Formats: sequence, structure tokens, C-alpha cells
Amino acid sequence: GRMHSAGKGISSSAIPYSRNAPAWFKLSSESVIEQIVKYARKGLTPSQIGVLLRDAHGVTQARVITGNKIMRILKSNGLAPEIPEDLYYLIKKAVSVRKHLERNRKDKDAKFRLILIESRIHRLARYYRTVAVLPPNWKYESATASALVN
Amino acid sequence: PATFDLTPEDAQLLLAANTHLGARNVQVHQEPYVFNARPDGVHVINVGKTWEKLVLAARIIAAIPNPEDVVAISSRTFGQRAVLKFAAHTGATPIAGRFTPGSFTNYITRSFKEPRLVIVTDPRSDAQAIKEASYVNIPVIALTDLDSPSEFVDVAIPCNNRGKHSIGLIWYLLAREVLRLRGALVDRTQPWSIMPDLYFYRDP
Amino acid sequence: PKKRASNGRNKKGRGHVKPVRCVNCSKSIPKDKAIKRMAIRNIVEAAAVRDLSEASVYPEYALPKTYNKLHYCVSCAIHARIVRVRSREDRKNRAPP
Amino acid sequence: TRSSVLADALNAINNAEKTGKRQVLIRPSSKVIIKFLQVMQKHGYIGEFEYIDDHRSGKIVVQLNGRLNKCGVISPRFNVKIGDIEKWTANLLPARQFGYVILTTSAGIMDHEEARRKHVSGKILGFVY
Amino acid sequence: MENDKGQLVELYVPRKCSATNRIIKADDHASVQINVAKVDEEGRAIPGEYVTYALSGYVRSRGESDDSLNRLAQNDGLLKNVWSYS
Amino acid sequence: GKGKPRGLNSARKLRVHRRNNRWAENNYKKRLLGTAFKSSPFGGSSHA
Amino acid sequence: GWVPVTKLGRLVKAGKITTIEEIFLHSLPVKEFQIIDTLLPGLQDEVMNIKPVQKQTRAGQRTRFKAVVVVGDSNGHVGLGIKTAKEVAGAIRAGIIIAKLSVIPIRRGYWGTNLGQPHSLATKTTGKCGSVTVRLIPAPRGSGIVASPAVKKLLQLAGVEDVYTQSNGKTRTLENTLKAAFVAIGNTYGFLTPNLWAEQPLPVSPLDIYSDEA
RNA sequence: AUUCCAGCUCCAAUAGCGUAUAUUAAAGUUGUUGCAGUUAAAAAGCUCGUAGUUGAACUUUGGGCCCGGUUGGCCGGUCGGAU
RNA sequence: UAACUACUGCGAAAGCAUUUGCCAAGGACGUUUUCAUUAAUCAAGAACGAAAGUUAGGGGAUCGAAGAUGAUCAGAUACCGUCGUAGUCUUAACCAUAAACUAUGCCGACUAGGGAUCGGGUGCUUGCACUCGGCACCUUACGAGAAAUCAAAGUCUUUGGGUUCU
Ligand SMILES: [Mg+2]
Ligand SMILES: [Mg+2]
Ligand SMILES: [Mg+2]
Ligand SMILES: [Mg+2]
Ligand SMILES: [Mg+2]
Ligand SMILES: [Mg+2]
Ligand SMILES: [Zn+2]
Repeated sequence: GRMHSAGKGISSSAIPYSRNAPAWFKLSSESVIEQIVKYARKGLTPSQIGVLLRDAHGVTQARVITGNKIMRILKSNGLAPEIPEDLYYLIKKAVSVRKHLERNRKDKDAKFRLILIESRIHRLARYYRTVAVLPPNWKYESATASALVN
Repeated sequence: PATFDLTPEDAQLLLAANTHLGARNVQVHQEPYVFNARPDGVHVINVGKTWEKLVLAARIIAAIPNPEDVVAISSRTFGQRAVLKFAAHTGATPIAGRFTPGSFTNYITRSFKEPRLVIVTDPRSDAQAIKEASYVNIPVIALTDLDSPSEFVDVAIPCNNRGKHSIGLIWYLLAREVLRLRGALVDRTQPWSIMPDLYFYRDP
Repeated sequence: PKKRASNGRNKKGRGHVKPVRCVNCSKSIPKDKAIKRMAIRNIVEAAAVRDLSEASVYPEYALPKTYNKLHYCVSCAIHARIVRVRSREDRKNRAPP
Repeated sequence: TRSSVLADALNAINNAEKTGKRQVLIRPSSKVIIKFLQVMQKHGYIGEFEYIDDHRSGKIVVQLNGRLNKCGVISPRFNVKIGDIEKWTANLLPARQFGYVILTTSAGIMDHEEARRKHVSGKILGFVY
Repeated sequence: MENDKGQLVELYVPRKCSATNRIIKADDHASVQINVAKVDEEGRAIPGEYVTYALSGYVRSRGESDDSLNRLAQNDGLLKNVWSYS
Repeated sequence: GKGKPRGLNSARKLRVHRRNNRWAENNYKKRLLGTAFKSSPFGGSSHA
Repeated sequence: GWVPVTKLGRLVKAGKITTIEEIFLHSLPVKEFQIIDTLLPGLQDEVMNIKPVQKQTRAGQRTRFKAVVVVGDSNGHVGLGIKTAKEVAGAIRAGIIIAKLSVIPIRRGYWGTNLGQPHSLATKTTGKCGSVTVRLIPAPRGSGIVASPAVKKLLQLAGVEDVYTQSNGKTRTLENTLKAAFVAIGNTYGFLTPNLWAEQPLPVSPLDIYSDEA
């Protein structure tokens, strides 16, 4: 199940069968792109966007109504993050726990959990370097982590 | 045919006897014979199916060439009279009360039957007959409830075997239909002289 | 050969359970393993209630009860006949009486 | 993780035929599963089956007819010279008269008799009897 | 099993379970051969004239002999609304 | 699986694993260490 | 004289059922041994092993004798009887009874070509008893029975000419070996080959046809 | 003393037969085919992790044609070969 | 850190139980959010690892190796009885082991009934059902096993899902 745990939980989204859809939604393809791009300038992530368009607007999945996935919409408009969203949030997490350990040396569990998080960072970064979205000498350094993310 | 189906007059006898009532929270998965669960925990046995199974069972009994080679077991108190009446009418040889292990196996025993068909009132309590049947190529009928075990029973009549009337009534009807088949009663829907209340247990 | 699925205790689901000391002999025993019994009885004993009631100023009021959670070790409980040897089949039964 | 989708399909089929069922849900589907099942159908070891489009990998519902003793993969998919089908059939099959070792060849997925006739060989895939 | 010159060289040809097609062996003593009587018009039921099924020990053992009859009977018209595919 | 690698390209592990496990056999260990020559009164000759 | 006390035995004495194939067709439970002695006359017997067994008392060593007997016609019928008794030749006699009652059919077949009267087994078949497992593998003509002496004899009495065998487990536990070989040859008719796929109509039992006589 | 030293008699292989050491089969007791690991020997105290091994599904499928081939044909007709 | 306290929970394991804050962490569940093969298992190499034990500061109630000491006994520097050093607690360092045990590697799929219960969710007629995920448990044995027994120890001579270790 989980990468770094015994947990075998199956919780996820079930995307519907309908690709070309839906019949109750009226807003056009060009209209929603504006709403995406509007939220991108305001300083949100592709995941945060797609939540707002599910809730406040009626957008089921942007890939259906628009055609392209939200990251491509931002990639075209030139609101691409320097390093991918998921990697960012892992680094953010590392920096948190690293900063915590400086004050708490006897927190043996935090030391353990820091190993797991940094392992996931290194695995992701390996992935990105292969498919060439990070440059081929990109490196997660614990020193220059807080500088990068924030 | 169309005549051998549920006459309304028979459906009164089923619903009077409370043979439509079934087992409560317990409910074996080998039972789709069930209309619905009531407001209370009880399940309602689908008496249409109960009838169809009964006739099917009757035809199997009817097929047996020598009537004595049928045997009709009950260890249960409430079924003890019913099997003795069925034996008298239908020509079967019954076993009331103690079954006697080594009945069907073991040719040396005094109570050594060699049947071609068995009927049983409760398969849970008459489990030794059902178990022994499987050692010697003998088919089985059973007046099962919805909580009853289903192992080595070939045709099962779904019905209440909690109640006193239910058991005797299903036994009565079975005896009737095996008589209507064969030249005995020659019915065209004739309610029959013998009452259902004959088959029920006495209570001293 | 293994004798009990439970390993003669009740742990399955956790690593360590803190111990308790046997009431008779003070043998340390993991709580889950300890043969526990509650012992409830009146402070005054039976037969003395006759003589206590008469000397009792006020009515009986409420003759209170002692409440004392005994924890035994296996050897002490078997010695005392708090619990006894059973047959292989009868071992499996987990019912009170 | 899930490694051989074919292995899982044939395992499911074996388990159902042992329990006397007359139908099996398989999941995922694949080209190779389907190709395999068609070889089983052609020799009458199964009945109809029905791919269920789910806009993902798919599900199959096979119908069983009691005739199947054992399907099974071989893993890994060994390379087989034309010479050495005779050894695989000797090892895997109950007799010389019946049952089929199944090969991926460049000619196509097929039983070992077809491969004798067509004079082709390739990789062993599984077996049926 | 014929030989070259035709001729069944089989010692005998087994029966097969009506529920599962499994061979019923010589020693399978929990196997069973039910005969339902073919009713004529009037509903008298004839000497001979059976609707023979046969069930392996295996199926009976599992508690699937009931549901297997209902199916096999309803497909030969002996029941009408008992068994269901859904 | 069966606790040994089954992969098509797993020949190295299989060969090496088997080499390491052959030291557990009696005759093999004696034959390769050269016990007969080194110890053993006769020096691996039938007679003396 | 016999005097039968079982329906099947009634039909055998009458001579209504002629051959044992009608028994095996319908899976008729055979309880009297004279049923088989009549139907299958030229049925040789042999004793494989006699083994002392011993229960411990306050007396000491109370010894019975466990005989292992194998019957067969050398033409596709074989049986296996195990009995233990106070006396040896008592155990043998009661063994031959159980051996007779056990008798089963053996599906013989051809290794390759469908030439002229089957010589080997149809298929590969195994049996397991205890630790022991015996696999029986069809062999070409002129192979003989490639088995250990005890298993060989059970296969000779079954009427196999040519077969390969591989065992595994404590084969020195002879009772378990023979029982596993006996499960193997038993299973020859278990296995559904494609030539037995043709749907037959289910024949009626002699315990319905000749019902009056029983 | 059914087992030693002998006599008699008998068995086995036989111009050969025995012994020693090594080796192969027996050995699914080295296990790719093909072993075992709760309790017989054996699951690492636990997790992370590089090489190694392994890794979901998806991209021309089906249909209609046409032309030579190779065996059995169908009349192998003379019990062997021919179209 | 009693009683509460369980065939209950959490944690990778070792382990973890008075209250309330602060600090990060985590599973499961919910999801018409996002990326799109990034994964599984892993020689080498690493983190953590009960108790005892070690070094140096603090602390030193209780229990208590050693030791003292009274009985017992042929002896009894053993059990029993009375004291008592290190130890038992803590800080900074070490140590790297236990019947560290479910004596059961991990990941994946399938095979069978049942009721309990813990967490989340949904429906309601509001205490019951369904559902996913957990700790377990009862019956049977289809199967498996040398057996004891086992829903995994099954789907292995009808012998091949992936992989580490022994
Ligand atoms: Mg999963
Ligand atoms: Mg991992
Ligand atoms: Mg522990
Ligand atoms: Mg071994
Ligand atoms: Mg290491
Ligand atoms: Mg150790
Ligand atoms: Zn104690």
C-alpha cells in the first residue's frame, strides 16, 4: 500500500465514465481558462485551483471542459513553478521537521520521520531529472532548502 | 400444468400455520427464498417458492418405484406424529425419535434400511441421517428454515420449523401431493377428507 | 508443540504491556496475563450481622462492602485453585463459571 | 505490486473452476489476456467472454464450462527454439494426445500444434488442459 | 477412447455432474442421481419417464446441491419462478 | 514467489547463490579445500 | 452358500446385473464381498507386507499383525485391503475381503499412437498418502513397469504393461506407498480428457429398473 | 552361536571374483527444471536505501477478394503406385 | 501513574496510560482536486533499537546483584527471614543485544460462512444497516499439512505473480 508505512488505505477519487461532458454545464472552454489563469496570478497551485472550480464554479474536471490539464494551461500562459508542486510540498515538509529537530534533539521519532521525507524527496527528484523538468544537476541540499521553498 | 399451482385455499393454510415466518437475524446465504425482512427482525419466506419446491419434492417421491424405499426421519418432537401419518398414507417407512448411527451403513444392525430417498424435518437436529446418507448415494429432501444448514440436502422446502403447525402442515401437503400423483385421490381440486390438524403434535 | 493460540495471555495488537505484581507472592506478571478476580464482600461478615445489628445504634444504615481487585500469577492461582487444569477441548471455553 | 496481469487472470480462472463456478470476473484486461482466452475458446475449454470497457484497463467476464483442468502461465517467458517445444510439452502437459503449450511468436499468440504447422517458435507464455 | 479400427477400448464411460460437468467416480459415494417424475395432463405421473439429474459429492458437500437443482429444474420447466440469474 | 529470483535476466544471482550454498555440502567442501592432500594420513592415496 | 442381505447382492445372485461396470457407472456402494467374487471371477490376490504392531500395557508388548493385501484381474481392476488382527492368517483372510470391497477401475490408454489395444495409462496422475507421493507417467511400448517391487505388483495386477513412476517422501513406509499408488490409479478415471467431453443422457440405475426383485 | 574357527550342503557372479580410495547415479540430501525455513536446521530486532532483479493498461483490428501450394481425397480401380 | 484497563487504541520495531499548554509528525476515511509510472523487493551503506552493562556530572524514597546476617539442612556462603553496596531515576556520551516471538520476510491477486468491536463515511426514522480501513474472534475445510494445527501454514509432482534473507 503506502510507500513509507504499513497503511493499505484505498481512499481516492473515482473519475466518471463520461469523457465528453457534461450536459448541465453552460460556461464555455475559453471562459474557464480565464478563471484558471486569474487564480494562477493570485498565487495558487494547480491543485488549489481545481478545488475552487469544483466547489464555487461547476467545473467537474478541467481536462473535460477545457481539453487540457491545468498544469498545461499554466505552462502555456507562463505561470510555471520553478520546481513541481508535489516536490515543493515535500521540501516544505522537510524544512519544517529539520527546523523542529534543531530545538528538539531527543525527538527520536522526528529524526526517523525526517529520513522518510527526505527519501521521498530524493526519489521524486530522481524522477524529474529523468523526464527533464528539473535540470540534470539538481540536488536537494538540507542546507539550501529553506532558501529555495520560502 | 397450470392447475398444479397455488390455489388460494392452500395459501390460507400456509398463512394460517405461520409457515411464511422465518429466522430472524440469522439468515444463511444459500437462501434467496425470502420476500423481505419485516419491521421486526423476522424474514418472510416466499410461500410461492415453498409451494413450487413442495410439488417438485412430491414428484421426486412419486418417481420412487417401491413406496417403502422412501424414509421420513424426525428426531424433533413437533415432527414425530407427522412422519408416522405420512408413512401410513404414502407407504413410506418412517423413523421417529432416535435415528441410530449405523442405520444406512452397517448391514449387521437391526434397523438396517436401504432407502432410495430421505426426507427430514430439521437438518440441524437430524444431522446424523443427512451425514449417513452421504456415505451411500442417497438423495435428501429437507423442511429447511432460512437459518438451516444446506450440506447434503438436494431439494429444500423453505418453511418455519420453529412452529408446531407449520411442520405438520408442510408434512400434510407433501403427503397430499404424492397421493394426487399416482391414482389415489383423483382430485381436480378436492380439499381432501383428512384435516391438516391430524398431522400436528398432540401435547398431553 | 504450541498449547494455546493466545500464548496463554491477551496481547495481539501491541508490543509491550506494563506488568503487575501477584497479590500472594509478588511475582511480576504482564497485566494481560494475570489471573484477575474482583473480591466483593461486606466489611462485617455473615453471622456477625445478627450481633452487629442489635449493638448498631441507628438502623443498619448501609453495611458497606470491600472492593479489592486481586491479580494472581499463574502458579499462585493454580495452587489456590482460583483456576484449574482442563482437558484439551475444555481449555478453549472462555465462559465465566 | 501487480507484475503479471496474465498470471492473475489465469489464477482467477483456476480458482473458479476448482470451486465449480460457471463465471469469473478478471481485472485488468489486456491484449495478451484476450489473445490467450481466444486460444482457450477455439479448443473449447471456455465459453463466451465479455470485455467491459471502463475507460481504464478493462474487466473481462469469462464463462466456464467445466472442461478446464488447469490453465497456467510460465514465468519468466523463456525463449524456445523450434527444437525444444517437445521438452516443454513433455514437462507441462498430462499426455501426448491433448493439452496445449501456448507461445508468443512473431506469427502470433498460438498453441504449440499451430507452431509446429506454421514452423515458428518464440517465447513460452503459458499452458492449458 | 477408440482404437485405430474404431472400437471403444474404454472399460466404461463415466457419468458427469449436471451442475459442474465433473466426472463422478466409481468411489464417489456422496454422488446422487435424482429422478423427477414426468407428469402427464391430469397430473398422474407415469411409471418410468424420469427427468434424471446427477450431482457430484463435491457440489452437495459445499451446500450448492439445492441452488443447482433449482437452476437445472427451472431450465427443464419443472419449476417456473424459483431460480434467478441476477 | 518461491523465495528465489525467477527473472529471465537473473542468471548471475542464481549461479552465485548456488556456489555459496554448495559449501554446505560435505564432499564439495573437502574436494575444494583440498583436505585429502593437506590433512589426511595417506595424502589422498588409496593405500600407504 | 451365500444368502445375500443387500439390494445390490440380490441383483447379483439373480444375475440381473452381469458386469461390475454397471456398479461403477452408478457408483453403487458395495458392502458384501461376494458381489465382486461372482462378477469378477479370475481375481488373483497377493500379500505385500505383514508388520507387527504393538500396544503398551502394564503387561508389556501386546502384538497384533497388520497385513497389506492387493487383489486384481490384470485387466483394469484392482483393490487394496489393510487389516490388523490377533493372528496372521486371520488378518490375511479379512484383508482379501477388504481388498475385494475396495476394487475400482483403471483407465488405461496409449502413450502416443492409437494403435492396437491400450498399454499404458491415459494421463499423468499422482496420489499422496502421508509423506508419500507417487506419480504415474505414461510410457511407450516395451518400457515395462518402471517402479519399485511393491508398486510394480499393484500395477501388474491392475493390468498396466508400460508406465514410468517417480516417488517422493518416505517410500519405506510401504502401507502409505501402496495407498498413494492406489489413489493414483484410482484418479485415472477422475481426469476429464477431451474425448470424454461428449454429453451422454444419464442411464437409470438397476436399483430402479429391477426394483421389484430387490 | 541361523553371524566367530572348521566340515558338509547350498547361493551368486564366473575366467574371473574380492578389497581400498576417488567419482557418477541413487540425491527433489544443492533443488533452473526441482527442496526447505510456526514447532524437525533455517525469516535479518526494526525501518530507510544504492547497485541487482522485477515492474499496470493503451497505438491496423476486422471485413471482402484472388492466385498458385501440401496431405487425405473421391473411383487407388491389379489390396502397390498414378491423375 | 492504581481502580477505570478490555481478546481496546497508537507506533517501523523497541515501546507508549494523571492534567493542561506549545512544537512538528502520522494513518484511515472523504474527494467529478493534482502529477502521470514517479513503483515492488533490495547486496553495499545508514537511522532507531527492552533490560542489564560502561564513563562523567546530578539524584539517591523504594526495591535490591554482591555482601552482611538468622533459620533450614549431612552440607546450604540456595530457596525462607532481616539488612544492604552497585544498580534501580536523570543529563551528556557509549553499548547494539533478548524466547528483540505471531518462534510465521515484504509487495500483489484470488479462494468461505458468521457475528462482535475501533476509526472515518453514507443512509436514515437516530440505533440500526451499508461501506472503506484496522486489532482480533467464532464455525467449517474447500484446500493444505508428519501431525499439532492453519482463512493462511490455501490457490505446490495438475510443480513458474515479483523479490530479499537463511
Ligand atoms: Mg491496494
Ligand atoms: Mg519499500
Ligand atoms: Mg516484545
Ligand atoms: Mg532437505
Ligand atoms: Mg546489510
Ligand atoms: Mg539473536
Ligand atoms: Zn504468585
